[PDB]
Amino acid sequence: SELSERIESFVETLKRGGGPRSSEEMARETLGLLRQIITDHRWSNAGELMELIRREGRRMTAAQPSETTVGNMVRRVLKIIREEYGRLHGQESLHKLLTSAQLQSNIIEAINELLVELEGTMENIAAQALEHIHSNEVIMTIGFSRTVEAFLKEAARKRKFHVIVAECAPFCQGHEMAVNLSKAGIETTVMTDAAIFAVMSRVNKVIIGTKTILANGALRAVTGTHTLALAAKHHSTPLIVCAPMFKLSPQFPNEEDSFHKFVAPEEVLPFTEGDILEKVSVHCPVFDYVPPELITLFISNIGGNAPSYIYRLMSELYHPDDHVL
Amino acid sequence: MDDKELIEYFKSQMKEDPDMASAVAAIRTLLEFLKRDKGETIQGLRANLTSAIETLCGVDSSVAVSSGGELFLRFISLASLEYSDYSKCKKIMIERGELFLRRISLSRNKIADLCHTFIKDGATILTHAYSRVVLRVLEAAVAAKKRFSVYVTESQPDLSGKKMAKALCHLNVPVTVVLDAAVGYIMEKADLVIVGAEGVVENGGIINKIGTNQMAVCAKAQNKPFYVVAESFKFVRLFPLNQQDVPDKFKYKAEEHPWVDYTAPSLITLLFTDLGVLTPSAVSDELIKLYL
Amino acid sequence: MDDKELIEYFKSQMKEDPDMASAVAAIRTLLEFLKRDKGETIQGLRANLTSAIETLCGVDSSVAVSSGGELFLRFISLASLEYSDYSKCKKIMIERGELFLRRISLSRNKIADLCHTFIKDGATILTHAYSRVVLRVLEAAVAAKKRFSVYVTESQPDLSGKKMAKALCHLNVPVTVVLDAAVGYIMEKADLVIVGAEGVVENGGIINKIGTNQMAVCAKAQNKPFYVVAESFKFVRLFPLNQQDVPDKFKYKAEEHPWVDYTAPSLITLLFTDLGVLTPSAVSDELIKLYL
Repeated sequence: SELSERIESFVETLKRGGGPRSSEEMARETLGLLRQIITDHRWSNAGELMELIRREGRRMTAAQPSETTVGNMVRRVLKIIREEYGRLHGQESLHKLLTSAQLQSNIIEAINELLVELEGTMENIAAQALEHIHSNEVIMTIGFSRTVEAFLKEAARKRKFHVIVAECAPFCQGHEMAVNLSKAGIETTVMTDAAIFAVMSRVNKVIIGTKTILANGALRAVTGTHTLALAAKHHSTPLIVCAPMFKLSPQFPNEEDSFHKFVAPEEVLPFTEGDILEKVSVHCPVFDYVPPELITLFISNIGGNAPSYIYRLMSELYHPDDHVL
Repeated sequence: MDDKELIEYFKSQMKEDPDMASAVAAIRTLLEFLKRDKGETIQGLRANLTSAIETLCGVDSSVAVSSGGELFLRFISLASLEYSDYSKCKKIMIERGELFLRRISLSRNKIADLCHTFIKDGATILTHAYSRVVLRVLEAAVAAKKRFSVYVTESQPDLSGKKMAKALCHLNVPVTVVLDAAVGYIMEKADLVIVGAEGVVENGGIINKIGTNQMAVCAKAQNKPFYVVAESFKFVRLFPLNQQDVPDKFKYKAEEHPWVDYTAPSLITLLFTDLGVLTPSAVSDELIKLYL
Repeated sequence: MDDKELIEYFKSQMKEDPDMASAVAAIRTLLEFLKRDKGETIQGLRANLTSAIETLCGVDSSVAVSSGGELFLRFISLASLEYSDYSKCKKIMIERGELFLRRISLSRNKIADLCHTFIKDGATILTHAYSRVVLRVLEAAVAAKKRFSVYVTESQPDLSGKKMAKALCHLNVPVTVVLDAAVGYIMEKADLVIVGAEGVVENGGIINKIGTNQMAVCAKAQNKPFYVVAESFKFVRLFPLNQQDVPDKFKYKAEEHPWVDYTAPSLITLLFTDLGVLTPSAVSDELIKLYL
């Protein structure tokens, strides 16, 4: 009842406009909502609970497939029920092929500790940040993302370096990073996207955030990230991606081409142009697809990793059956 | 049985169902030999099995047979560790082998279901030679009501590309046969490349027909994706360093006519196996986990 | 003089000397037709000459014929540039045509006496198809008492590779025939890949036999040197952007089996023409200088 109306409000907020802007807020709200779902709805066996979770997660994902934090948090919860059921009652590999009613409290405590560990991902990333920045380095970022801004603005407490931020047109939110970071004395620079390659030779390394990392190591980021990665590969400069663990989602690029997110073309082309708006077709995607071959490293709350290892993290977070959801 | 029912039985299994791969037939023949072992010793059992390995490898020396034999050897060792008495462990070997055959008989369907999503409408696929996995994947894609074109090379040493082109045009798919030398000419039209594999090496590279490497190299020049479809049992702990490092017992005998070459994992985009969709680096992990 | 007589003249000139290049025979046919025309106006010469050019291009769809015709017509314009009178023009036409024919006759030996210095003793030679120029330079290298290994592809459409293998065994040279799909497998054992050119595009890329492009790409992948030999008259004012952009009048008539591929200048190390050893930019320089 009350939980149902809260779920409906959450779905409507996702459909219209994200209230809690930070992805961490999305993860915390999704986990809390799943907590009241588990506590309130009645179930005898784990199967009906799993299918109810499948239905609710399907509804929430269908509300807005552009962002996948809700989806992979739901998948993590489903794996939590699977693990708890296997523990209280009793991974695909060649070894497997050759060889061969009180869990509610355990589920609740698992979700609680998941929230506790999710709280400190930013702090862990900041703690390990200092080992990848040396004095008088040149760093370039794209758009706005709180992870990398915390990264740099804490790693500059003991080091001095230069930072270049390219505005992510049309949503010129790189200016926000520039202002916030220059309010910490970092000697930053504000730049357009069209100049990326023009300056890319004189950059030591490039650190970027992301919105979602796929299974193959390819990621979905803000528009223009693919061009930056291509320039990096051309100049062979290392590329660092700062992404917490919950931004890892088990889908794959070729899925119905509902991958990008197209917004109103008002930002790209103002409505004041007039007559020419009929014969002209305008596209304003907000996300770009970066292949895994252009990525050098992954920094998460657990440490450093290579893209070629990303698949393993998939097996430790999501059961293969719950990919389709 | 002793050295005569082996080869005849293997060929009978291959011929009665010609749409079934050599490795599966070899594994089934090894299981049949295990059934009619009439000997009571685990060490002698494994000695007879490893002798059967190369008496089967004498014919159809493709890498898949060796990979299946190594998998069978590892399976029988694993089982022995689990238990203790040959007497009791014999029936469990038999049942585990039956379940293994049942699981591997669905590899084609699982791979097709997993991989049919990767074909776009209006796409242009490129194929080297005949491979039943590719045919099954394209059948699944057709069953999804998709529209695309298929270019296939002719595989000059034995014209099996024409055979697969016939089998595919039987399914009402627009296909085009091209010379083995025309690959560089053709792929600019191709949207992506899908190939089979006769064996997967430690790092992630493949061991396939003679032309495959060329395509892969040209693919890397054209920045086009390169997908390989292969079952789980096509894994082997071989690591060639270059083209001449793969054992010569696989190159020749089906003025210098090899038959099989090696493709480095760096040119491979994704591996489509019954274990799922893997990066090239994943395979080693799995193959490491088998021996730890 | 009629078109038919021109056709039998061209065919007889081809048949009498199998060693003669196609463009040389075409230029000789054009010169003979100019010798017996009885025209009076230079424009009348130009119309008849170009019409015979398309006639011969229909007879033989090779790029060399069209390049020779374009060079011939530019020679006509150059001769008529500074001769207002027509009789003096015609006599200069005849004498300069004799000089041009003798020079292009000596061009092959001129290329041979320069190209053989790059053949390191004990190295490995890789060649695509039956090209007379590479055979001549190999003869020159052998004359200098050098030892080298040679691999030749089979050129699947018409097995000219076996004919070149026979012609090389006639000279007592270690040669090996390899499949067109094994080039990559052979690319590791090669030291430098010399190949003839059917024609040369503006920037230095080469119009050649269909299998050339993949071999060039594979050689560039292994960072092995890649040398192309061609004569001056094979230059042309064409410029494809990719394999598709090649005119269809050269691809076919010489499912789908094009006889021609284009290789970009970025994959070519050096060119060996009678003018000397040239970078790919030198071809564009020569074409620019020729046309004012």
